[PDB]
Amino acid sequence: GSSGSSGPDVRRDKPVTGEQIEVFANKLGEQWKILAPYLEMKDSEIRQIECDSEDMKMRAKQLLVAWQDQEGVHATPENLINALNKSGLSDLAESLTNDNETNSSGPSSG
Repeated sequence: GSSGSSGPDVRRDKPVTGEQIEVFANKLGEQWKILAPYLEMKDSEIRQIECDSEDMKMRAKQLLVAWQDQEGVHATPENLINALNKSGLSDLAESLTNDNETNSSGPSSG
């Protein structure tokens, strides 16, 4: 194939969108219940989402959505990541943030 991957270089600048949400959800998984108490949601909601959808992915999405429709344009990934951290979801944070594994570029040192 090939390794190109087009697109601009922007991060933690705009509020997550359906494009990211869906993605996030998958990442979230069952952690939607760990980010719920960290997203400043309502207990009822948690109980709702759970009912709304049985699957985890869905439940996660539903949350992200509500969390997205909650904060509004303030629904950024960096803000979510921050929570993930304290939420002890370093995985997600690291995932979203996605800095690198071993080598990325490192433009000289100094």
